[PDB]
Order: sequence, then structure tokens, then C-alpha cells
Amino acid sequence: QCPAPPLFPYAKPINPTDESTFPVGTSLKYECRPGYIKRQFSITCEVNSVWTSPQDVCIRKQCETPLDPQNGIVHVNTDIRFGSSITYTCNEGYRLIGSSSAMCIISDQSVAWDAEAPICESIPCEIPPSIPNGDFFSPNREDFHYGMVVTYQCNTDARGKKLFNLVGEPSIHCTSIDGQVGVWSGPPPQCIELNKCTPPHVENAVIVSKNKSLFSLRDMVEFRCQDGFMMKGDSSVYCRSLNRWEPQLPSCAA
Repeated sequence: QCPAPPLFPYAKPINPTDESTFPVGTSLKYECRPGYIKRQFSITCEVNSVWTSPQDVCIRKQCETPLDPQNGIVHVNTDIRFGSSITYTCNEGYRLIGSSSAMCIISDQSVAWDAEAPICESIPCEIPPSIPNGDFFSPNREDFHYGMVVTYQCNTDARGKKLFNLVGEPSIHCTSIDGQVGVWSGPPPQCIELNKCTPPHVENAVIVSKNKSLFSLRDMVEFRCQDGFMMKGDSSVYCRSLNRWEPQLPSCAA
């Protein structure tokens, strides 16, 4: 009263023969297919004319233990057996080279990852910017990677004495915004002559006096707060030594 056995995706019959009718109590010899741990078993035709195979008879074969790449991680979403997949990511300051994923597939008479694990390499940087009248200090002057810091310094005169004022942040570091290209954290500083002041900025104010690309000692700057802003400090300031202003730069508060 049993029909022909089911067509199992995980198993095949050891000795298939031409037939389509089996009485209850009939046992047939089956085998696990490629990608499953080798096992020979029996399927039985039960009293209700339905075929029953033993529970968890065919176990999917395991692929090699994945490792986390150095400076990266391996992500096991299900397991490390036949048909499953793994993905890889690199850590902050590193970029992936190779395959970001692998699948556990049939390889010859066993199973294997259809891709090799990737490399997570340090994000490189271009040489930091050149600045007129100064330079940066580095043990390696032409090799930069994520995290590295460079400090700039102004050139001295022919007698080794201070000749310029270093204006702005003296240090910058190799970073990345996209996790692929290395960028310097900010702009390099400027090396300004000792009798000069760089153009002053006061938020929510305009200069009403003559603007200059660069000011000289005792040059005056007059500021005006924008509409609806209140002034704190004197509106007229003069260029001092060390890129300073006397009185100090004013402020505009809403």
C-alpha cells in the first residue's frame, strides 16, 4: 500500500530498482549524498502507508574553522557546515583586500570554503603637505599609515634663531572618512613673519576697516557685530607681536 519512496535532497538509494508499490513493513537501503557525512541507513514503510527515515540521519559536513583575519572579524551567521556562508569586516583604521564572504561548498569528495579569508591592511596616507618656511618631523619621511602623527615646525634663520610664528594646529594625523582612503585630520599650520598678524576672525561680525591678506604690526582692524548681536570688547584692535591683538579680539553674542 506504500507509494514509491520520497525523492530526498540529502539521500539516495544504495540499490535502485524499477518499482512503485511496497507493502507496510518494507525497508529500503539508502545513503547520504555528497556534502553530508557518509552514512548508510534504512527507510521503512509505516502502517499508515507513509515512508519514515531515521531522525537527523544525514549531517552536513563541516568546512574548516574560520579565523578572524588579523585586524578584522569573521561573522558566522548560521554555522560552518555545507551550504552556509561567512562574511568578513575589517576594524577601524584597516581596509579589506580579497573576498568579504565565503560559502561552504562541495569540493571533490569533501567540502571547502569557495574563497580564502581576506587581509585587513592598515589604511595608507600620502606624504603630509609641504608648507612654505617650515617642515614636519618624522622618523620615516615618506611612509604614513592610519593613526600616525606629524608635528610641523617653522624654519629658523642661518644662525638657528626663531624667524617665524607658527600659526594654527602644529600636529595632524592620518585618518580615514570612508575606511579606504587615508586623509590627514586637518590642514597644516602657517609660518608667519615676526612683524605680521594673520587676518582676524570674530564670529557674527564683519570687518568695517581695510581687509588685508596679511597685517603688519600696529595695523588696525575695526569690527561691527551683525544685526541682533551685542558686542563684548573694544571694536578697534591693533596687531602685536606673536600674532596677537591689543586689545584682544572682541566677541558678538546673540
